Amino acid sequence: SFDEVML
Amino acid sequence: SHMEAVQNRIVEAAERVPGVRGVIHLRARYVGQDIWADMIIGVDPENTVEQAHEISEAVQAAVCGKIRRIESLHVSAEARE
Amino acid sequence: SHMEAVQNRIVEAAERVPGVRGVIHLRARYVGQDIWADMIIGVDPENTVEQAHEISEAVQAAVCGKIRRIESLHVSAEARE
Amino acid sequence: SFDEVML
Repeated sequence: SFDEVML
Repeated sequence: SHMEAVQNRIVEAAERVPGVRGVIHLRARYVGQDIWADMIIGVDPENTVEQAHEISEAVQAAVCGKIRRIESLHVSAEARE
Repeated sequence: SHMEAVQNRIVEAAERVPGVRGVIHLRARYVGQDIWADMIIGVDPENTVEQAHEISEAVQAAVCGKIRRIESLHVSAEARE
Repeated sequence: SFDEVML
């Protein structure tokens, strides 16, 4: 996901 | 790392948009050869919420316009000065 | 190929310099992770040779300023229109 | 060289 990408 | 060069371009593109008082925060990541990024810009505390939204959308268009590998960019605004 | 993206940036940077009437020619190559490029710009045939030299130098500075991987850039000018 | 680079 986007939030998951942001790590 | 070639990510630093991309981050510089994002910051410099955002900073040329009227009403941007600096980039408060920027996180960028690669998803394959695309960039996904999340940014916070500073704005005049006395701007309206609607104006801050407009400046945000302007940054989104400008940054995406200049840096073609960006496929997702979220911009939010916070008061600065 | 990521060279196309760099070539677009060079062309667009040159074209924003006052007195540039298009990029006539551009050849770019990698030397390691640096770019070496040779460009011909169009200018007003009625400009002086000295003015064309000034516009060339302006392009060189602008393009190198925007595209940090460029380590050698030659710019020459030819009449256009 | 530069001219040689230009291929």
